[PDB]
Amino acid sequence: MVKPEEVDKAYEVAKQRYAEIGVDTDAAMKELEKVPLSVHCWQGDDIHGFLFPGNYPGIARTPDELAGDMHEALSLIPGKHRVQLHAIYAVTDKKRDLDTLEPEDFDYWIDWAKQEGVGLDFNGTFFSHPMVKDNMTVSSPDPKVRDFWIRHGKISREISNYIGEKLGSQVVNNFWLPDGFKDNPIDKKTPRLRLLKALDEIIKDPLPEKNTIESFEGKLFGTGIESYTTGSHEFYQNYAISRNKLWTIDAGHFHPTEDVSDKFSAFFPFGKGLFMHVSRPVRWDSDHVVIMDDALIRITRSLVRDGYLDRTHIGLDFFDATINRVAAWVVGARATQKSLLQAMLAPIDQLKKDELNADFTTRLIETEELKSFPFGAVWDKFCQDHNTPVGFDWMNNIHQYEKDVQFKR
Amino acid sequence: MVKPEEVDKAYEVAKQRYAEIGVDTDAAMKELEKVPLSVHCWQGDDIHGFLFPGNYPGIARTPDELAGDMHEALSLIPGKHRVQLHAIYAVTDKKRDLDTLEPEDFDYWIDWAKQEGVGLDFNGTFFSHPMVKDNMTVSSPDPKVRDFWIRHGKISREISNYIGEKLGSQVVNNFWLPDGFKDNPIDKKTPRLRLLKALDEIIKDPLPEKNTIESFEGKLFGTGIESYTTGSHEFYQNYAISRNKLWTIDAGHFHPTEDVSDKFSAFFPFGKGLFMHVSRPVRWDSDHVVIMDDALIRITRSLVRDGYLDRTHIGLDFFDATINRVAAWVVGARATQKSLLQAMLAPIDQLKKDELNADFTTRLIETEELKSFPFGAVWDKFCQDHNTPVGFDWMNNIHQYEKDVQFKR
Amino acid sequence: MVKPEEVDKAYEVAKQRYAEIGVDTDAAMKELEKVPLSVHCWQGDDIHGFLFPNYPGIARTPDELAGDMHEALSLIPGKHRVQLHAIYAVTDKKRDLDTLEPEDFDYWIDWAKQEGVGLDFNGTFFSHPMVKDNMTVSSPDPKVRDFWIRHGKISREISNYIGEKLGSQVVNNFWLPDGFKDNPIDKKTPRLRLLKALDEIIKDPLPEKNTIESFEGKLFGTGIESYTTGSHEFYQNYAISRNKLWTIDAGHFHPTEDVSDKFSAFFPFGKGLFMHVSRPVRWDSDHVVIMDDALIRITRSLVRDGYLDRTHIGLDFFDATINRVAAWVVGARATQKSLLQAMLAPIDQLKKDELNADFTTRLIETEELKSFPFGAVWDKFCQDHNTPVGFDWMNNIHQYEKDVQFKRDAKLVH
Amino acid sequence: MVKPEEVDKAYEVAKQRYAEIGVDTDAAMKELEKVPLSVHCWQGDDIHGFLFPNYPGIARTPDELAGDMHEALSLIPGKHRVQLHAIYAVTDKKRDLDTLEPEDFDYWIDWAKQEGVGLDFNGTFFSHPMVKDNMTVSSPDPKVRDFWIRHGKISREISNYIGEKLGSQVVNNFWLPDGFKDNPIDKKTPRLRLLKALDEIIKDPLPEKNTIESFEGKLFGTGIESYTTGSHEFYQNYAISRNKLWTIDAGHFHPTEDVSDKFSAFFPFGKGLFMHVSRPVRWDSDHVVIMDDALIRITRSLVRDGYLDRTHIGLDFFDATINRVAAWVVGARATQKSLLQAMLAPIDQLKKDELNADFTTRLIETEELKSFPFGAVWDKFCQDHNTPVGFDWMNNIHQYEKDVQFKR
Ligand SMILES: OC[C@H]1O[C@@H](O)[C@H](O)[C@H](O)[C@@H]1O
Ligand SMILES: OC[C@H]1O[C@@H](O)[C@H](O)[C@H](O)[C@@H]1O
Ligand SMILES: OC[C@H]1O[C@@H](O)[C@H](O)[C@H](O)[C@@H]1O
Ligand SMILES: OC[C@H]1O[C@@H](O)[C@H](O)[C@H](O)[C@@H]1O
Ligand SMILES: OC[C@H]1O[C@@H](O)[C@H](O)[C@H](O)[C@@H]1O
Ligand SMILES: OC[C@H]1O[C@@H](O)[C@H](O)[C@H](O)[C@@H]1O
Ligand SMILES: OC[C@H]1O[C@H](O)[C@H](O)[C@H](O)[C@@H]1O
Ligand SMILES: OC[C@H]1O[C@H](O)[C@H](O)[C@H](O)[C@@H]1O
Ligand SMILES: [Mn+2]
Ligand SMILES: [Mn+2]
Ligand SMILES: [Mn+2]
Ligand SMILES: [Mn+2]
Ligand SMILES: [Mn+2]
Ligand SMILES: [Mn+2]
Ligand SMILES: [Mn+2]
Ligand SMILES: [Mn+2]
Repeated sequence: MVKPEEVDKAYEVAKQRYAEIGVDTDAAMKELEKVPLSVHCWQGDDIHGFLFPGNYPGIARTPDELAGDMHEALSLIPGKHRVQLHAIYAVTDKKRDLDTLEPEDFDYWIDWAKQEGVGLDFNGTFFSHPMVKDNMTVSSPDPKVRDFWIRHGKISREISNYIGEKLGSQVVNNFWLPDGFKDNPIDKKTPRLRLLKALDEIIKDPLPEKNTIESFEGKLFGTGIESYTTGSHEFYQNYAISRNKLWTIDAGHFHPTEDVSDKFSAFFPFGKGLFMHVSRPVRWDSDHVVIMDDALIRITRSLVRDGYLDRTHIGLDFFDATINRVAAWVVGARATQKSLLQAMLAPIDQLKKDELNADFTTRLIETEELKSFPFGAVWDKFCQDHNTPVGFDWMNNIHQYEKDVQFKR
Repeated sequence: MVKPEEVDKAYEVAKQRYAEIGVDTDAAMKELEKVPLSVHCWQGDDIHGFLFPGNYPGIARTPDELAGDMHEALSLIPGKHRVQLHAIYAVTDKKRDLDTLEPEDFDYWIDWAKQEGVGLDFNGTFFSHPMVKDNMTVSSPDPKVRDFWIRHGKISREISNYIGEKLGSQVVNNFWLPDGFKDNPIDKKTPRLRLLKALDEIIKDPLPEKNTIESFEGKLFGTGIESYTTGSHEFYQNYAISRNKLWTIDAGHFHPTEDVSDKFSAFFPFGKGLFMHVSRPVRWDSDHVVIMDDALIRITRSLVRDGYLDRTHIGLDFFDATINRVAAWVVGARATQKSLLQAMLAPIDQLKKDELNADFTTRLIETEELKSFPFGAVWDKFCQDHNTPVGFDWMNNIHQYEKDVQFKR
Repeated sequence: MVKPEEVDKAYEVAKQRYAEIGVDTDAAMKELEKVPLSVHCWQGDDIHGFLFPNYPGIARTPDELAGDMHEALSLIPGKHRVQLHAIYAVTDKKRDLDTLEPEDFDYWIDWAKQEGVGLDFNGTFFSHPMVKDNMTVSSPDPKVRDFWIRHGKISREISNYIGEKLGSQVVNNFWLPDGFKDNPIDKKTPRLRLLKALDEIIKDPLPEKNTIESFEGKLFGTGIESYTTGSHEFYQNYAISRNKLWTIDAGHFHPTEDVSDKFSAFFPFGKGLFMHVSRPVRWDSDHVVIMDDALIRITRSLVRDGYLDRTHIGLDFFDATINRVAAWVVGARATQKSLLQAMLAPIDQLKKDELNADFTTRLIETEELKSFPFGAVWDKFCQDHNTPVGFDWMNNIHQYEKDVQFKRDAKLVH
Repeated sequence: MVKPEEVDKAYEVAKQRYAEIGVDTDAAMKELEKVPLSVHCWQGDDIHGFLFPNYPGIARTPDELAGDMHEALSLIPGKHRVQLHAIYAVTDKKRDLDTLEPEDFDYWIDWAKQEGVGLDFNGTFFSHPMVKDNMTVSSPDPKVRDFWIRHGKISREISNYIGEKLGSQVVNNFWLPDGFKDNPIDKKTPRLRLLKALDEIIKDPLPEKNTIESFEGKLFGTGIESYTTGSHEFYQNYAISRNKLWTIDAGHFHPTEDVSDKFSAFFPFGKGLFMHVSRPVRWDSDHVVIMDDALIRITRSLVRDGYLDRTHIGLDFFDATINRVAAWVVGARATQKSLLQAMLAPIDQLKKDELNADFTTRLIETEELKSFPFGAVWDKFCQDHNTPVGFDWMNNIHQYEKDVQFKR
């Protein structure tokens, strides 16, 4: 086990190293505790939900098991966070379909969130259903298919409004559609006009902003839908800005070499807010667990340096069933927090002045030196201050949870 | 030398092959006639211009030489086209800088365009000048630098309005800025806010759309400016939609594997018009001569299939000084025209129906068969009908122009 | 329907256009006749095989798959080959991958003989309980390695037997899924286990006239994204050092990577290639091959540099969203017309112009050739080999749909 | 200025944190000492050289360039090496690339001995009238080919001489620009011309104790985008078959390509690697090396699989927008701290966990190690080797600017 005295000693020296270069480590930690991460429920049960019943043991099979697993992960993540629901995580003994869901079907999660002390975000479920016709939903050329998914869309807003009212925290309602073509399309225009019309119909009925606002998630390509995506990043950025809604940036859904941290400063002169879905793509939209890599470092430092956190909701989105599913959440959440914290531990005001004076020598030297400053000592202090295990130690908690809970399922 | 009667005969056979699948070759050729390509003047003199005085022989060094070279290229490109000027192509014996150019400095090109029977598009020159400070111009942190380039931007609009008034054809005034950083920036927000404020000042003074409209050209990266581009594709699409201006898509300026033909149908539900700069990137923004490849085939078929040509200006943008510079124009122009014509020779209405009906088997079979239909016979007929040489034959014209003009320089 | 005399007339005009630039269309069509494509059997039944239990009409039995391949080959002009997978064994004896016998392929030998096609082979190193954590031949578990080495050796014995019976060398292609989903600690040891296992598999000598092995690398696959044990570098090195063939699958490389670049860097050192034409759409998606930059460059790089006599061309794709028989024909025809376009260029003169650094002539002529009447030569090739021209083969597909594919699911299996 | 006591206190805590997970920080630092980086001379003078006559203070003479490399090496902890180019010959004699003599490098042999560093070498096959249509050794023109083959042979004679005088093997790296701007018709013949020419260059036997050749491929370059005669495949094949070294330049591969994948596919067949660490930003841009995914993966792949003893690590970048001496130090320190972080992992235990398919433990530990106190071990290494800690070496740069660079 890490000795708390070692943490305190390392922190006192780190505090002085940072103070020497004009950085306040105590202030950086206060800034970090103001950034809630929206932990996605679907990593716990391989996106099965409850509506329509070499993988690691101990998958959650019930609301109680999934709630318990999220409680365990949150207990190992320092600070206070949020949970993202999917529509298929409805808890009810009533026979429901996606077009007949009712807000009270989420009373279970409202009660859980109040007891756990977390806010809730929402996702409509526009996949894994017989009404998905040729990979299309809201923007299907089939009117019956459109109407079914438009009803689910409107219901996602009603559920979100209800949750937001009960919780007293705004529910970000994220729309992701699979709609697209496997092979090269003739008509790229009409599907996007069908999408535009359908989305306008979904958001028409006004709901209190204090309770919910919608975000729209584009994708470049998906398995079986490689050649064309109706809901493109350009379509949704244009839609978000014109309809005054949020734009969802999923770090896994762009071109090879594409840096999503570039988009923030091109959006905020025109738009309202972002839902930043941190996700690790490995050569495709693979939904690997978020790790501390160039992409995460750039996302977190671009939000911190340019002051966009107050208008950017950070959500996790990944699905890895090859490892302990509770551990997956903690790895991704801690990777995101330590990357935000490293960005907050820079003399940003002074680095900005140096850059304004075109002192590119100083900027290169200092940014490179900061990568080996004692940021880990500040992160360890943050973990310890918030009653979470330091470094390797939380593996003990996972091993105990496996023995007592997961391996017994 | 190809025989006119044999071109006519091969056309009659192709006309019947196409008629049998519900395609009218005469109507396809009439559609191609209505698509003017904006031929860039700067390929003729390696972007030297006239304002501020190993490779293929015969570079143009004077207005008369460049005017003559463009006349020769257009004489080998069938139909009616346009020419793009840069501000540095001003023709005047007065001492000028970029912030003191006057509309009359382009009387030479107005007079030439009238005689040649072509319209003119325009480009402000925001590069190769001592006032480019650390690769920044309009969005420089230095107010003196900003104010200089804002004067040039306003002047570009005044010139463009004057040319448009004199020719009775709208001048598309294209803005490209090099502004960015070689290495990783601290502040991505402020440069883009400086750009937004400076562009708004440039376009403030009202001018009639009849004479001129501005287009905004983004870039991912350039040589010596690799890490950050102030004027991003997202920034300019947002800017164009917000300020009711045109958006410039340069085929060479996107990510590896990025398909710019995807963007049109995501723009036109929101925006006014496009300036499509066809350009061949080979692994970077290399500005190779446009050839008939996947990118050009996808750009041209996406414009004709979805009916965007009436709102899309097509310009050439490439620079290859390793080959006959006049030949470079004709290769690129002809590649673009035959690609448009091939797209126009598809049974688009029936293919759209098959696709709406999810007959993806029919769509794959027919689109693949069409690639080996006799589109060549229709292209040859188009060349001959418009008094240009067929196939290899225009090499004789290039060899004669080399002997008589280029090799004597 | 296109009229034969019209095809004949357009061909005469095309022949003259090409003759005027020093290209012989009759000779180009004779050259294309000599390039057999190895049509992959597994597109017909979604890689199910017969060993282990969306568009209509999937093949469910040997006779159904044989019929579907016959139908596809009847619409592809010229003489071709078929690739088998080990799981396409035909026997009532209970078999595992480590107990297959050469005679289990007598069904396919007899079919190939009467169809007039050669056979290529693929060992099956996937969809089996003995795939342990995505690893087979190069598993750290010696019991798993030993099982897959037994299958490897058997693939060679089967291939040797088929080659003996057909009197045509069987290319026996090895593809392993082996790798990691996430970032590995040890990249060296898996590749040493792979090297040792492959050397054991190829140890027993078999006559080259009957069979030779090819080795197929991959950059990444679904659920194995971060590390592939059998990399392109590993297998190019392995093929050259062990004097075997190297398999290049056009879908298995980096974004923007041009596999047509590899041939001329391999052939100064190596024996031969198995070129697997496949269309990747932003990942290893196994789309049907179409006439695109990649196929045009692969085919023209093989033709221009004279590599066809040392390069086996196979198809590898899997699209079950469309008529599975039509999938084969689209891909085969796209590959043939792309080869034919490359053969219809004044290659000797273009080479001389390039050696003289006349890049102007090279650019103008290569661009003009893209709109020469290559279609008229392709149509003539189709007609001469008793296959429908242009859109016409859709009639054949529609007939096969009514008669076979739209009924098949209701037909008793046997 | 950082207090040595702050470095010592942080180090003692770091040493305990690493010991608790089976990692010896003292041993990790001893391992790092054994990895010399070959510092490229051409960053100091924008690849001008002396044979054929932006931030202030460019080196313009051999003494200025030598002084600048001394200054950079004084701020990089441990013992390293310097890479020369043929155009850095120091002689009063009129030379061309085909008439250089070994003693034209006596200046650099003497400097290397005084400095206490080994020397690697690069033939110069660019920026010369005899570069014809972007081709040199593999030109279709026999006059061009023969000129560049002579330079190739001389590069080996020079390398052998330097190696004999220093008592340290000179890696002689070959990079050719040869290729086409636009799409070629014949891809085969250029590569056969290259094969024959390289075989002629390496024909005359020279002692391996003095020098060995390495061959550097490229995917594409400016004005040569469509085809590169000397491809990565061509040179890996050539190195393995002719028993020479293969040069991997981190800036010269495809978008998303991980050059750290190549080592374990090479070493079952090949002799050795020259690894050129270089940062590409969307093309072969030759940016200063920084601690990024590419550098982290390169360094940890060499450390984890035990390839350092068969892998020469060289720097290759050119950034004239910043202090050129600082450029060397940023790049060298980034490479060293990345090697050190890789050396500070419980590699033997992580390998066992991975063999047992415990991918949960592997993910958790590799992520935790990224925020272990690796910086405290790096600072101790800097201090132990008499170099400034953290931001402090900027004082040295500012003093060197004041006293030397800005006075030029
Ligand atoms: O809704 C959960 C996620 O499911 C994946 O399949 C989609 O690609 C989106 O990333 C989405 O956010
Ligand atoms: O090596 C794995 C172990 O490392 C120790 O340092 C931790 O306290 C945990 O017990 C963990 O399970
Ligand atoms: O041709 C048969 C197919 O026709 C399409 O129009 C239908 O959508 C189904 O895909 C059906 O199986
Ligand atoms: O809903 C299932 C149907 O999906 C279509 O796309 C397939 O082509 C088949 O017709 C299938 O029966
Ligand atoms: O339009 C589709 C049809 O085109 C005709 O030209 C073909 O002969 C086939 O009948 C095909 O089914
Ligand atoms: O010769 C020094 C370096 O110069 C660059 O221009 C080349 O691309 C190679 O990377 C070479 O190693
Ligand atoms: O202004 C002419 C052109 O110059 C350069 O190519 C720029 O990258 C951009 O494409 C611009 O349009
Ligand atoms: O076995 C047939 C094929 O199956 C999969 O597509 C593999 O990725 C590989 O391409 C192999 O050749
Ligand atoms: Mn997402
Ligand atoms: Mn995803
Ligand atoms: Mn442009
Ligand atoms: Mn460009
Ligand atoms: Mn394959
Ligand atoms: Mn594949
Ligand atoms: Mn290099
Ligand atoms: Mn480089």
